[PDB]
Formats: sequence, structure tokens, C-alpha cells
Amino acid sequence: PSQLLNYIDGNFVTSASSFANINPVNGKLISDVFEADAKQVNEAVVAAQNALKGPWGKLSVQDRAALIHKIADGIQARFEEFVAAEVADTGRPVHQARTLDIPRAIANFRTFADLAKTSHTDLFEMSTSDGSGALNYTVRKPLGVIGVISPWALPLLLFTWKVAPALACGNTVVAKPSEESPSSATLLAEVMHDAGVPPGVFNLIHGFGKDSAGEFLTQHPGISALTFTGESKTGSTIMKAVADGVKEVSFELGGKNAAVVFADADLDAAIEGVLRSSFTNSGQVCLCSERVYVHRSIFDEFVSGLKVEAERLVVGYPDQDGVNMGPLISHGHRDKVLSYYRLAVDEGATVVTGGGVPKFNDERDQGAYVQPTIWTGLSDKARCVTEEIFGPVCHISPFDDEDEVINRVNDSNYGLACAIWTTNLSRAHRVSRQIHVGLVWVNTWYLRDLRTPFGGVKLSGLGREGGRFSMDFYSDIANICIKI
Amino acid sequence: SQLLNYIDGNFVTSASSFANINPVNGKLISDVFEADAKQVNEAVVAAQNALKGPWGKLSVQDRAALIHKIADGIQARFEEFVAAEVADTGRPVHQARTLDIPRAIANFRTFADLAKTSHTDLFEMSTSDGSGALNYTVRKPLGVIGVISPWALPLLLFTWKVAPALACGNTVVAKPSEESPSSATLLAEVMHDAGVPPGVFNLIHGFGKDSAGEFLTQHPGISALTFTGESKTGSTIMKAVADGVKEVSFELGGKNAAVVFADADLDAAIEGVLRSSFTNSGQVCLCSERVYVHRSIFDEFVSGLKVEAERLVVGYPDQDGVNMGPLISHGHRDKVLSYYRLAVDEGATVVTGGGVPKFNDERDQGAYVQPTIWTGLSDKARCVTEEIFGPVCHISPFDDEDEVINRVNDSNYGLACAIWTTNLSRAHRVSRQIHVGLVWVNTWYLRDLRTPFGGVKLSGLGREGGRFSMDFYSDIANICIKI
Amino acid sequence: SQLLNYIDGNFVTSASSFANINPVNGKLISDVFEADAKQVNEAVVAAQNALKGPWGKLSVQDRAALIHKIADGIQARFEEFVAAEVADTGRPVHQARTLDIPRAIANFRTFADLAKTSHTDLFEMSTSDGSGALNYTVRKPLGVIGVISPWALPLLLFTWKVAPALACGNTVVAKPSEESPSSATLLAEVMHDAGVPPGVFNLIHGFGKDSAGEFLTQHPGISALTFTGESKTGSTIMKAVADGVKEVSFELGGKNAAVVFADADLDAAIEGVLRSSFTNSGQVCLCSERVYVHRSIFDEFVSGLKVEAERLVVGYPDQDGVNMGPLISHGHRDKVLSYYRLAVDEGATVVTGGGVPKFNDERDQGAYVQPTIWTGLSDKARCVTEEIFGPVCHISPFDDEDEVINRVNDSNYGLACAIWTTNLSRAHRVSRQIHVGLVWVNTWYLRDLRTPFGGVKLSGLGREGGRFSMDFYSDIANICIKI
Amino acid sequence: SQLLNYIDGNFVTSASSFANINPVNGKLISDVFEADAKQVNEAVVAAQNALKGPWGKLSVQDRAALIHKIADGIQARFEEFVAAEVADTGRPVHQARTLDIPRAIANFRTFADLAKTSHTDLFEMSTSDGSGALNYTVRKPLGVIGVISPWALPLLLFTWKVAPALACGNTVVAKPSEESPSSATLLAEVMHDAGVPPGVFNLIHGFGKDSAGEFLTQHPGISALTFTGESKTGSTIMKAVADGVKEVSFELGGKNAAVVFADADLDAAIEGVLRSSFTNSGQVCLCSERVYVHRSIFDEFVSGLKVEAERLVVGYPDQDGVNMGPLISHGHRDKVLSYYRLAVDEGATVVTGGGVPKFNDERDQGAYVQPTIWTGLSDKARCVTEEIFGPVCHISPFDDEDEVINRVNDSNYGLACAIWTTNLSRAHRVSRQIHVGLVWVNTWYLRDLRTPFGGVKLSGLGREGGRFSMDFYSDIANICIKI
Ligand SMILES: NC(=O)c1ccc[n+]([C@@H]2O[C@H](COP(=O)([O-])OP(=O)(O)OC[C@H]3O[C@@H](n4cnc5c(N)ncnc54)[C@H](O)[C@@H]3O)[C@@H](O)[C@H]2O)c1
Ligand SMILES: NC(=O)c1ccc[n+]([C@@H]2O[C@H](COP(=O)([O-])OP(=O)(O)OC[C@H]3O[C@@H](n4cnc5c(N)ncnc54)[C@H](O)[C@@H]3O)[C@@H](O)[C@H]2O)c1
Ligand SMILES: O=C/C=C/C=C(\O)C(=O)O
Ligand SMILES: O=C/C=C/C=C(\O)C(=O)O
Ligand code: NA
Ligand code: NA
Ligand code: NA
Ligand code: NA
Repeated sequence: PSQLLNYIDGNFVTSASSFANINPVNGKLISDVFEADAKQVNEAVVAAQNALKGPWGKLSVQDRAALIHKIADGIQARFEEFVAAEVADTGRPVHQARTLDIPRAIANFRTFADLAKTSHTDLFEMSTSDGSGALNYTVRKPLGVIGVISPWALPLLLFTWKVAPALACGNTVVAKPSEESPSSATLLAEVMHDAGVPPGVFNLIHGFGKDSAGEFLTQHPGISALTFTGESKTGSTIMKAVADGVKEVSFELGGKNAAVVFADADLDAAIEGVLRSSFTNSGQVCLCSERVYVHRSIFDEFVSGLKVEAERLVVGYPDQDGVNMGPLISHGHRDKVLSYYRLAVDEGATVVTGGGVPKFNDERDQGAYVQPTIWTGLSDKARCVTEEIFGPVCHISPFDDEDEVINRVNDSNYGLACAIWTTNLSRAHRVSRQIHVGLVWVNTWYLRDLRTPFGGVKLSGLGREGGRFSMDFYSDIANICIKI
Repeated sequence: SQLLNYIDGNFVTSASSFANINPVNGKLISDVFEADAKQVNEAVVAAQNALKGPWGKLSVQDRAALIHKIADGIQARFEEFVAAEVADTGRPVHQARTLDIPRAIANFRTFADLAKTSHTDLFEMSTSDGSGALNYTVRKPLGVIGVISPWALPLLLFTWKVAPALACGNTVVAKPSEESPSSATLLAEVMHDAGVPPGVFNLIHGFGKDSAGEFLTQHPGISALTFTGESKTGSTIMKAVADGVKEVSFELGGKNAAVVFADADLDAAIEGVLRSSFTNSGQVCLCSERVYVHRSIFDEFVSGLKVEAERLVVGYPDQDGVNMGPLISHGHRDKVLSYYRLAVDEGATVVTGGGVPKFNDERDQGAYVQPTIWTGLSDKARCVTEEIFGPVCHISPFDDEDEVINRVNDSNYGLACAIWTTNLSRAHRVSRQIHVGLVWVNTWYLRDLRTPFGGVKLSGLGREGGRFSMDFYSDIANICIKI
Repeated sequence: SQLLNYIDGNFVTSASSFANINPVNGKLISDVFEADAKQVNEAVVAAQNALKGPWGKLSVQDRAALIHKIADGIQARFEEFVAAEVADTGRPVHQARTLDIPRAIANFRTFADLAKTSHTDLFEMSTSDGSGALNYTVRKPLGVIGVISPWALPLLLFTWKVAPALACGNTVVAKPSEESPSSATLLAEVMHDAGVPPGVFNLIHGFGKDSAGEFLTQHPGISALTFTGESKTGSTIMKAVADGVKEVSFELGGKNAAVVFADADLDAAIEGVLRSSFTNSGQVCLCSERVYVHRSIFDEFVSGLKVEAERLVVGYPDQDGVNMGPLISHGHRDKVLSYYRLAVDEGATVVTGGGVPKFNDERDQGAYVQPTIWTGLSDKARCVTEEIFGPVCHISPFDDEDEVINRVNDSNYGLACAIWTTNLSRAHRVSRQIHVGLVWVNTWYLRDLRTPFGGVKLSGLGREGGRFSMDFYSDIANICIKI
Repeated sequence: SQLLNYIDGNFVTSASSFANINPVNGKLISDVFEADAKQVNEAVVAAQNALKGPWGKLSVQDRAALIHKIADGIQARFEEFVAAEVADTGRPVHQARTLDIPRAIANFRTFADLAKTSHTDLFEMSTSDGSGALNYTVRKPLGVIGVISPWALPLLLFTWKVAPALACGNTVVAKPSEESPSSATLLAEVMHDAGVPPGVFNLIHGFGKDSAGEFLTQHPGISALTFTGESKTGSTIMKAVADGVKEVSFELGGKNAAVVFADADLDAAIEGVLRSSFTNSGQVCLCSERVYVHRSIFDEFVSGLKVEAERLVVGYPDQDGVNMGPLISHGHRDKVLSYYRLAVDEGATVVTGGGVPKFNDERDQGAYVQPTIWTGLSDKARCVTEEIFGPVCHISPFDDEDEVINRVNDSNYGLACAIWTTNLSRAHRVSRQIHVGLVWVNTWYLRDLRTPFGGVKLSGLGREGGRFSMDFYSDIANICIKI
């Protein structure tokens, strides 16, 4: 069918070997993707290094920002093509792609272009022993070549979340999208080319991780930084890989996030909110709630309500009427998720709903669908309650006391996000500050202001991105001290 | 003299002890107790528990007041700290009195003040339902901070990490260099006497591999590791903490250049390069071991620096008009001399020094070397590309501005650079093109503690100082309220 | 018993003096020397000259250190300051010990700390020739700051202006209220003893119109006039400095509302509104003279507040259990009692108070009034729209959230508002809709000195506090270097 | 043509009208309708109401998008705006195409962008009960912004105020100079076509006293008055708004100095001072009317500048290589020529110029004057101390750096200064000592829109630009939540 090429030094190029891109809706082949080899990865990095010395390196911040807005214009001009690409790779509902995924990719470019135009640095005056003084001023310069490695959860959103600030800060880029979701990134390369982005500034390499393009990229001494979103264990691997070169790193690594529903929550809103936080993108978001804590006084009503709403969810085709959930990303990921579904039963869970695979009795049975699933009855120490599944699942447990639930939320090796439901003013601020995570939402979930710091604690990450945090990470911060 | 660990509010010995040796005369100063894995665990657990005790309940203002009390404690025992630092390292008493100890005090006071005045951000946004949302950020303590520090500027560097760590409400497990354990031990006494709650500040003594340093980096209970020292050690530590994805902050030395343009105040530049090459006997990460001087003033510059270099007094720390003490250790002298010989083998001209002075007293059992200047090596020579960390510099002529910028940047390191020029445009044009974290113009190692400090390439990861320290030593959390 | 001016490093008398009267008993406390136009000129010229003296050459660190010594000086004479504030105003000794004097000290320390830690901005831009330019900003002293303060919280308000003025390196000519001259005079002594150079801080006593206050505002040698007091006086001062285009900053009182929603913690709201209505006998610009209570809890709220108001002990500043002292002066009492009468004529129900207590002792020669609560007036009544500045509130029921927001905002003033609610969305939704400079939720007059402070409409111009004071009391200069 | 008011979404005429006259040739360009007091009231009331309409409901993002569409609209009619600016003022077409119109576009885009990216502050504090509090600040629209602008840079200065006003969500009543009403009227058309809701932007035409300008300043319905123009007028306006305590922001011109040090690039400095003295025929608030040149290069500088001034082409706005058009009006020429005479009477040597060119065509009916250079005047001469606002400069020698700093600062004005020097230290040392809001080194009027812009002394009150505009055109509110 279609073919997805690498984009290296201003040219789309094939490779000696290719791999299949499979549609998870029906198991069908979508495209062949050309896997970049070590030589092609080197060529990309070298091209990126050289482009720093070319026209790109000479652009004013204003001209750079203008070109980045042109990249965003180019995505907007091919909006439905990008929607189609993202949907084909992942099975996500078309409505989700049209409202979350593709708009956020456009917004990523525009916001960081704007931040680049408006951001400034610092001036520090000091006295000296001779009485004449000195001036210290800081500047932001490009860090150099940014290696970007992104996952399949929100392919274009996460890819552009890294590529946008990288380019806004005047860096050049070598970027490796997930082998599961290569299409929109390839379309993005086309937009870059058509927008007139100079050769070598943006390079797209396809492939896998170990023994493939991903590993080749992290090991290349020519990069200045590696920014990554994906599995915690992969973060550790990458951190070791770049250590000999002391490369700058930025990791967002998923979690085992909790939602907490206090007795004073708006109960219908909380049920809807937890439905969203547990089952959005079929549970395949690092920010999803796989643990839910509900006050004992409302526990039964909450569980019954969520069961009903989960069973109301339409699981099916991306453009099907009223669809809420598509499949998992791949048969391989479904294997992991189903193994946890089995483990929960073995650990003594009550399966409130789901727990298996829907039977469609059509081509979708060859796809990688699972049921939205709710568990109760597990202890806080069960594997299914402590390890990240990354499926459309949550376990629900009662609690009695505010300090109790705070400690239970924090009793985790992860620390990415938490969502709290309460109508009480003091409770909202008092509890949120005590949760050991990078991101707290109160009475909502995954509401994003791109200027805010975003990241996690513990195994969930290293560093922050977003707003000034990205402007700092993707820049060399240099202090220049002038003796007067 | 005995130096004990300080764990959970108590001074404790260990099963193993090692020698602390004065580098001036090779004499024994103290027995130092080496923390084992069990004690390192005891320290981290104590620090974890201290976050949940009285320390964790202090307001930012009360926390800052207590930190100013630590600073008062150092000031009150000022000469004791001076003598501890001098005994360990052989540094001139005058340097200890003007740089090392006052900076330690200033580190605590500055970060205490930054903590009092610092604030975070508020972002407003609109939502679909027309009600809006607000996102605000807060800085919280990161948790337990692991601190591993080197011997170059013992108390200064130790407190450069410990002060912001405490100011941000963290607890600390700190391991000073086995070569300079004394002032950190006296700090533990000041902390105790100021009434810092047990577990908040813990001091562990020992080495790196198979010792307290390694055990600290491997401990799952810490939240960050901040480190200053050798680049290869940074790499090792970065691998060590990777499985726990710990926050890291590294300053890793370098091979720094000074550049003297033809329009420099020549006398000021000679004096400045003498300072940047030979301060603390050249044992500062920021020292200029490479110097580039415009061809038109090269001979005059080299001659002038030779004269000044040979006027330097190498002797006892309290000796009249002393300029230089010994190197930190005989082991370090072995490294440095090995480089002295390598320079000759590489075809260098030895403008001055190149050996060790002869004292005919106890100092001959110490670890002294001479201030040394080389010329005549190529840019690819090992002696011009590898960090020596001794009182040495190589001087090379250059002709063009773009040329020297490229030669300065042609390095796997990238910590600092000092530029000498009287020209306005040149200062700003050139400074911005040097690939380092820190540039000084017409000075060297002039420090405003609010500024970002750190390196690029093999010279580091991250920035500390001012708000960069307030961010690194804090959990930054975003709280989003849907209205 | 005699209060002198402090001009160019010397305490000086004047040709005329006026009486300082104790409002507890109407007795004479001291005679105060009134600065004439000639002495006001002498003060401004000395302040101009001090800018060129040792004060001008101090580093920001040395300046901050000295300001901390001023604070130390107040702390060393803490009880004398308490006695001074209490004598002039009749405020309870407990209030003076807990609010007034500690805030004056905190004012100096906080702005000293901000001076030490604050920095400015660097902007890079590209140019036609490809070489670029740098713009950087600096904060410099504005010059001579004229400070005019009121009698409400005499030392607190005086130092609220003097502390940032001095922290930013200005020199100062300051005129405290004729009603409360004592603590400002003691402050002059602290400055003197602290070694603040002559001319840096000058104290001038007197009245407003046709006296020291007027003369100061009309002097061409000042660089700014900061003022807290009556709104119409703000307008007068704004016209007075206009020909010189002087920088101005005004906080001008108001007619503040407290709002108690049906979901409020009722007991907390009652105690809260007791504080916000009767603190300092209702003589604070931030006091709530209008109160809106949801009709479901209206009767219960008014009953509870009546009981608590009637439990207030009104009396001597050192009286066991005293809660309220007198009004500042007989003349101010005349105004307040005029409003007490007007309220009755306007149809008010007097829930409690409404007159003067009968003590049958020397307090009857003082300026006491009763804490007072009204109900039953229209939103357009004079007693509900005009600032009384006494220990009084009118309470009105309301039904709807949008209704009460509009009623709060229906005012020519806009200083502060206190809102009582336990609902998360309501707190943030309502607070952002109130047209004032300052909103408190579930509290009142809780002050973080870093925050912007000021009013809208007739309640002010500009903001002070934190960075806003650092900006106002500074020349902000932009320096652009073409490279 | 005919230029109408734009009020509540409609173009409207008036009872009275006045002439718009081309200063190149004295010909009538348009009739302009003068808004009366009734119409000013209608505009302010329309602005107040528009705050409660769809404008007030827009998200910051949607508001910024709309402002970007305003900018798009000006760009889409770029040459129409150019022709309008040129017709009114006689400015060179090249200047209008490179400075005036592009800056108007950039004004809207920059403040739209700043609105999108700017945020506010979060401060945490501890309280007695140990539960804590949080203070967060928000930026809200101030309300109705009155804008009064002058004829020096008509659309640039008009949009410099209107853009941040709209970006901060205010509504606007704006009064452009009677001398240059065209581009503002075109801007009203752009707003209308972009779909800016009725009442959000209102344009009123007329004069000052007893006309639209005065009526606007006296209207109690405005929330602020921002103004650029003559110092005396700023003073008058400051008095006019005083009774309402309206927020004010003033930039008020000056008597700016250029300084040329002996180490300057002399050719660059000659070119630089040519630009700073004669750009827009010297009709910019920032122009250098005083020049100080080191004695050692004084003669060479003056001869060089004389030659370059005499090569300036004075003539038609679209003439081949024109450098200078006429002055704004015959009335302004009367003022400027009166100063030309006065300089001679004060004993000046007329190095070049001093009269009016003879064209022998329609330009003789215009308002042209010659670029003029004087020498030989005292620092106290009227022509050296009073703003002329024509294409003139006086040049005086100096000997010492501290001397020249004092001479530059010896002025009742303090807007800007340009300094020429190749020395690094001198650039930073001297710039910091000049008592003005704006310093340029080795350039002049190089603008980064994010930087603070304003003057000291009689040259202004407040700063605008970047965050300073975001603060001025907003209500800053502090919301304190007790937890
Ligand atoms: N950046 C600097 O300021 C700095 C300071 C001193 C030395 N150095 C460089 O390194 C050389 C010094 O030798 P060194 O052994 O003292 O440097 P080092 O970097 O190995 O030692 C620094 C600190 O880290 C500890 N450490 C060493 N190995 C460790 C490990 N595997 N895990 C945890 N901690 C470990 C040490 O005990 C010591 O406290 C010098 O020649 C110089 O080039 C740099
Ligand atoms: N905002 C506040 O904190 C505050 C404080 C005190 C009083 N007030 C209000 O004002 C009334 C008090 O009367 P007041 O006379 O004491 O207030 P005032 O505003 O007239 O006096 C305040 C200060 O300004 C000075 N002053 C007065 N007129 C002046 C003038 N024309 N030029 C220069 N300085 C002048 C005074 O001497 C005093 O130091 C109260 O009833 C109350 O409503 C407000
Ligand atoms: O040996 C390296 C020196 C580091 C200096 C600092 O960290 C400092 O001065 O803050
Ligand atoms: O005539 C006065 C100059 C005004 C310039 C500006 O306000 C600007 O360039 O922003
Ligand atoms: Na796929
Ligand atoms: Na030692
Ligand atoms: Na009195
Ligand atoms: Na005209």
C-alpha cells in the first residue's frame, strides 16, 4: 500500500530493509516503513550538526518563529490528512484525532514559536573590590542537535511536543517516532520540506529501539541532548546510554496514577471524570488513572455508576456513530494487557465489568481490541494495583480518611499525575499540595495549559518541560560576566 | 584527631578508618571513619524520616532563619574552619580567609534569602464550558539529596550543594572527598549546635567505588544526586542512579581557555592569567590550562607572565607572602608530574617550572610542584586537551578572531573561558560564541551566586545557582483547578 | 514630651509647635515642632546631597546590611516603640506588640532581602547588519522620595513606604500624621544610632494644607510622592506634583464589603467579620463597613455578631482583656458620631452600639465610641456608601451570587473585599469578579509583603509590595548596546 | 477626503469640522469632524457597555487572534496606510514604509503575543494555625482606556497605546492629533472590517482644550489616560484626571544629548548623530538636540557633520533619495524658526542651515526648514535647554568623562541619550550614570518592543513596553485564599 520514507538532509530516502505498519482495528497492512540503519542515523546527525552552521543558524529569533508558524499552517492546511494518518496507525476515534491529537500538534508549534518571540533572560549587577562593579547577563543559545524519541500513545502530539520547542530554541533535530505509529511524523516531514525548512534542520529516522534506529541515535556522540517519553525502564536504559557523553536528558515515563473521589465531590461529574481519566485513548495515556480511591460513604454508588457508564461506552470503528473507544495499539500490547487481566483474577479481584476481549463477529476480531475493565477487592500491594498496565482499566478501592488516602496515593514507585474530585475549597488546595506527583488536576483531568511545567517524580520522570522549562531545557544557558 | 560520621543526630565511628594526610609535610592529621553500606542506609533512612518530623513542619521563614543560624555558627568558629581547611589541603591561609570560608557562609545566607523571597507562577486559561481554569505551580522539597563533593575547594563546594538543598526544605546525606574531610566534619558540629533536627543533615565519610560514595549513589532512598568532580566519575554516577531515574546535577571540570586579544590591557591580562592559571595551585575546575594570545603581543605576554610566575612564593600556608601551597596529595602530584614529563615528550618548551621545588625541610615530604608554563605544542597535544588540574598553562599564538573562537571551542570540555579585550563590540560578539557555560571578560572567577553556573559537553549537566538551584533542589508541581 | 524634626543628621526644633493628645484621656503627651517651608526645603536639599555622599556609594549588599541594622535597632528598643504607638493612638498594647511593631521590623527586613535578591532583564535582538544588539535593564535609585503617612497604623504605614524607599537606594523626606508623630521620631533615633548617613532619612512634622505636608508635595526637588490616606487628599497631592510630573503611588481607603455565602463556615465568618469591622476600632482602610449575608443565615449571623460585638471590652490599652481602644482624636470622633446620627435619620435599625460608652472616669475625656452594627438601609444610603473609618458595619441580606457581586462592585471605591465560602468553584469564580485590588477568602488582612497591594477607582493609583515596590521606588533604565 | 468619528460601531459626523492640511504644499487634504462633549460621552459610555458584551466574554486566545486579524488588516492595506501617513505629515515614503507602518503592525502582533504568553504570580505563606494560605495575582482589564496621541509618529504612537490596551481586554476611546488624523481613521475601518465588536474601539477627532481631548480627560467613565506629547500638556492632563484618581502613563519628550567620546568610531558617530538629529526632520521626542564631543576630535567631528548635513536631500516624500520632508505644519515652523532666530540672538555660530530652503515650486507653500547645526552656546542658553522639535543640534566640546555625565544630566528633562564609544568599560560605566529612561550605545532609536520605555523628570511618568504595558493596561488583583 503506502510507503513511509526517512527524511535526511532535506531528502526523502528509502532504506535497505522495511517493516510493516499494521492497522490495529483489523490487523491489516497499512504501509511499509523504511528502517534507518546506523549509517543513515549517522548521516542524519552529521546533517543536523552542519545545518547549525547554515542558513538556519543565521535566522533571527523572529524569522525562526515565523517559519515555525508556517510549519503549523502547513499541518492545518492538510488537517484531514493528518487525522487520517493518526487514525490509521492507532485506531483512535476520528473525533479524538480531530479534537485532541492534531489540534495539539498545531498548538505545540504555535505556542513555542510565540514563547521564543517573547521570552527573555536575566541581568545581575554586582559590586567588586575595586569599586567599579561588574555585569552578569545570561543568554539562551541552541543546545545543538536534539535527539527525539517518542512513543505511540499520542503520536503526533508527543512528537511535536518535543520537536516544537527544539526548533523554537534554534536547535536542529533527529527524531525517531514509534515503529507502531510512523505515519503522521512522515507527513510532518513533508510539511517541513514544503515550508522551506533548510536541509538538515529536521531529520526523521524510522525504526525500533535496541539494535535499531533508536539505540543508534542515543549512542551517537554527535547529539547534545536526548528527550524521551515512554516506558520507565527504557528511560533508565537511555540514561545509561548517553552517560559517557554526559548528554542533557529529559524524561517523561508514565505512571500508576490515582484518582481520588471525596465524599463532597459532585458525584455525577466525578463518575464522568473517572470514566474519561481511565478509558480515554483506550487507557493508553501515561496520565490515565489506573487506581481510584473513593470515600466509603459513596463507594457503592460510585462503582455502580461507573459500571453503567463504562458499559455504555461504544467500542468500535474510529468513524463509527457514537464511538468512544478504539483498539489497543497492537496485538503485542494486547498480549501484555490481557496478561494483567488474567493476573487480576489470580490476585483475587472482583471483575466489576470487562475483563476480556469484545466479540465483534467481523474483521475487528482480527484487530487488537479489549474491554474497558473495572476491578475491586485488591490490596494496595497487588501487582495489578502497582504496575503500569497502560490499558483501559482501573481498580477502585474505598477510603475513610483524608490523610489515609494521601498516603495511599503516594505509596507508589511512580509519581506522574493525580486527579482529585471535591467541591471543598480548602480540601482542593490542602490535598493537592500533598500529592507527590508532577501534575494534579482538581475536578477535571488532562486539561492542558502548554505554559505550565509538565513532568513527573520518582520513576515517572526527570526534568520538566512546558513553557519556560522547555525554553531552558532546549537551550544552552550561558552566563557572561563583564568586569567594568 | 578523629573524624566521625554524623548520622541521625549522632557522631558515630565505623569498623574501618583511613588516614587524613597533610600535603604540606606528609604528616598524619586525622583518622577518618569510613561509613559502610549499613551506615549509608542508616543515613538515608534517617533523612527520609526527618522529612516527616519537625524539619518538615517549619515555615519557609523559620527554615531560612535556622539556615542563617548555621551561617552564624560557621562565622563564630571562623578560624577553626580556616585551620581545618588549610590542614587538609595546604591552601594559603589568606586564601582560606578570603575565599573558602567566607563563601561557605555566603552560600548559606544567599540561599536562605533566595528561599524567603522566591515565588512561583499562576496561569489562567479558558475552557469549553466558559468557566475557565487556573494552573498554579509550587516548589516543594525534592526529598533526600545525595551530595558528593571534591577536594578542590572543600567547604565552598560542599556548602554550595548543602545550602540550597536545605533552603529548599530537603534533607541531606553528604559525602565529602576522602582527601578533605575536616571542614565538613566541623560543619556537622555547627549543624548539631544550631539545633538542626536529627536526620536533616547526615555526613558520611569514605571513598568512591566499593565505599560510601558508591553506596550513596546506589541507594533507592535518595531523590537526587548532585556532584562536582571528574567527568568520568559523573558518567559513572549517572549510570548508577539511572535505574531509579534520580534527578542529577553535575559540574565536571574542563580544559578552559583564556584569550588575550591585541587590544587587551596587557598588564591586567598578565595578572589575570597568572590568577586564572595558578590560583589554589591550579586546582580549580575553572582554571585556564590553555591560553591564546594574539601574535602581536605573544612574546611580551609570555615574558611578562614568566616573570610574575617566578615571583610566586611556594611554601607554608602561613609563610610570609606565600602564593602557592602544595597539591592536594602525593597521588595527585604523581598525575601532575606525569603530565610535566609528557609535555616534554610532546616537544614543549618549558618557559618556567616543570619540576618540584627543593625546600630542605619537612616540605620535601609534602606534595609540592612548581608553577609551570609551556609553549610550542599543537592544539591536538594531550597536554593541551586533557585536564591536568595542576598549576600549569600552555600558551599559543593566534591571528584571527574567528580562528581563536574555533580553537577555544575545539574541545570535548566546555566549562569556562576568560577573554581579555578593551573593545566593546568584540567583548559581546566573542563572548556569545564561546561554547561554555561561563564566560568572564577582563576578569576571572568573579562570582554572583544568583547566576546560572555549569558547563556544556563533558563539563556538565544542568545549572545551579540562584533560581536554577531553587528549581533543581525542588519538586516543581503544577496544580490545575477547574472552576 | 518634645518631638523634634530630624534633618541632615540632626534633631532640630521649629518656630511653631502643636499638641500631641492622648485619645484615651484627652491629656497632652508632647509638643511637636512643626516644620516650615524653609525646613522642608532644607530636608529635601539634604536628601538630594546625600545621594552624592557615602550612601550613594554603598553596594546593594552593604545597603541591605544597614537596613537590617535599622530593623535590629527597632527590635532592641521594641517596648519603647510599643509605648510610643500606644500613647499616640490608644491602640491595645497587645495589638501594638503583635501587629504594629513587628510589621515595622518585617517591612525593613523584607525589602532589604528583596533588594539583595532582585535582578533585571536581558533582551537580545537581531539587526539589519547581522551583528545584533543587547538591551538590558537596571534599577537605580529614583532620587528623593517624599513620604506622607496617616494615623491609622502609624509605624506600620510609615515604614511600609520608608523601607522600600531606602532599600532601593533613595533618600527620604517623610511626614507622619500630626496625630501620630511619636514612633516616627523614635525611628529617626534608630536611624541615627545605626549610622545612616546624614540626609538619607529626614523626618519633618506638621499638618497637611498650609504646612509640612503641602510644602513637601510642592517641592521641585523630590522625585516621587507616595501617600496613604483620604481619597480627596490623594487628588489634591496629584494636582500638586503635576507641574513636576512626579511619580506617584496612592492608597486611598474605601468602602469595603464582606460577603458571607450560605455555604460559609458560619462561626468562622462571624469571628472574621468581627475582626474585619472592629480591628483598630474600625480605623483601617481595609475594614468592612458593608456586609452582605445570604438570607438563609442572615438572622443567625446578625445575632451571633451582635453577641460577639457586645463581648468586646472597650477601654485602656493595658486593661485586662481589652479588645478596642478609642478613636484617634476628638475630631475624628465628631465625624464618626455624625455618621451614627445620619444612620438613624436614614432609617437604620441599630442592632448594637450607636453612641459613646459611659466609663465614669478619665476615658470620658477621651475619644471612645461603641462598636456599632446597623441593618435596614438601602444600598444607596450615605452610611452605606461613604467611608466612615469607625468601628461600624451595615449588614444586608442577599439571595443570588450575581446580585451580590454587582452590589459589592456598585461603589466609587475599590480597595478590598473579604468573601466567606467553603465552595471551591465559588471562591475562585467570585473572587475574580470583584472590582478591588485585594480579595481575601475565609480570612481578612492576611499579608504577604511580596504581593501587589493597592486599589482601583477612588481607592488608589499604582501597586506597592514585592516587585511593585522595587519598580516604583526605582528608576528603570533600558541600556541598548549595538554590537 | 472626509474623516469621521467612529463611535459604537458606526462612523459619524459632527456639528463642527476642521481642515487637514498637507505640509509639503499647504493644500487641503480632508475635512475632519470634531467630536463634541456629547459625542465623547457617547464613546465612553459605548466603551463601558462593550466591556459587558461579546468582547468581555472572549478568551485571551480568541482576543489575541482578533488582534492579529487587525494587524493582518493593516498589512492588507499597507500602501493605503503609507499614503495616509505621508499625506498628513510629509514624512519620506521610505520612512513610512520601513518604520511607521511596519511598527504599527508589529505593535499589534507583539502585544497580542505577550497577552498569549504572559502569566502572573503565586506566593505561598504560613499562618498561625499551620494550614497556610496562598496568594495569587491575576491581570484583568483596567476598563476604558483613554488614549491621546501626537503627530510625531502618528500611527506608530497611536497603536503603541491602542494595541496593549486591547491586548489586555480593555475598551478604548482614542483621540489622535488634529494634525495627523488619517491613519487612525483608516485603522477604525480595519477594526470594523475585522469584526471588532461595537464600542470596543472608539475614535474621536478634535483638539485639546475645549475640545475632544480635554472632554476625554474630564470624563469620569474612563479608567486611565495614556498620553504622549508635550510636557506641559502631561501636567495639565495629570491635573484633569486627579479628581477621579485615574491611572496615568506619560511620555513627554525632552532635550536629549548625544555624546561622542574620543575613542568613538568617528565616521559611525557622524552618521549616527546625523540620524539622531535629523530623522523625521528632527520631529521625534528621542532626537538629539544637544551634542557633546571630546575636545580632541571636536573640530573634525563638526566639519564632518556639516558636510553630511549639507548632503541631506530635503524635498518631496517620494523624491529620489529624499532624507527630510517638511515640518508638520506652518504653525510648528513658526516655533522652530523662532528658535533659529533666538539661537543667533544668544550668540550661536550657525555651522549650517538656520533658514528655509528655496525650491521655486509648490514646496514653497509648504512648511520646510533646513537642517541646522549650532556651536558656541552656553549650557544654560535657551536653545540648549528648551525642546525645539525641529532638525537642529548644538555641539559643544568636553574634556572629562565625569564632566560630560554631569552636563548631560543637567537638565529638567531625561528621556534618552546616545553615546558613541568603542571602549567596553566606558559603554557600561557611562550608560548607567545617565539620568534618562533610554540609553543607546553606538546606535539610536533601535527598538525592542519588550523593553521598558519612558523617561524621568519632566520627560515622563511610568514605563510602557513589554511587561510594563501588560501591568499598566491591567487591573492587578491579589487573591488570598486561607486554606
Ligand atoms: N570539577 C572539579 O572541581 C574537580 C575537583 C577535583 C578533581 N577533579 C578532577 O578529577 C581528578 C581527581 O581525582 P578524584 O578521584 O578525587 O576525583 P573524583 O571525581 O573521582 O572524586 C570526587 C568525589 O567523588 C567521589 N567518588 C569517586 N568515585 C566515585 C564513585 N564511583 N561513586 C561515587 N562517588 C565517587 C570521591 O570519593 C569524591 O568524594 C583530578 O585530577 C581532576 O582532573 C575535578
Ligand atoms: N487610607 C487610609 O489608610 C486612611 C488613613 C487615615 C484616614 N483615612 C481617611 O481620611 C480621614 C482622615 O482625615 P485625615 O486628615 O487624617 O486624612 P488625610 O488624608 O487628609 O491625611 C493624611 C496625611 O496626609 C497629610 N495631608 C493632609 N492634607 C494634605 C495636603 N493637602 N497636602 C499634603 N499632605 C496632606 C496629613 O497631614 C497626613 O499626614 C478619615 O476619616 C478616613 O476616612 C484613610
Ligand atoms: O573546582 C570547581 C569549582 C567550582 C566553583 C563553584 O561551584 C562556585 O564558585 O560556586
Ligand atoms: O515622539 C516620541 C517617540 C515615541 C516612540 C515610541 O513610543 C516607540 O518607539 O515605541
Ligand atoms: Na500501527
Ligand atoms: Na588530606
Ligand atoms: Na495623638
Ligand atoms: Na496635516
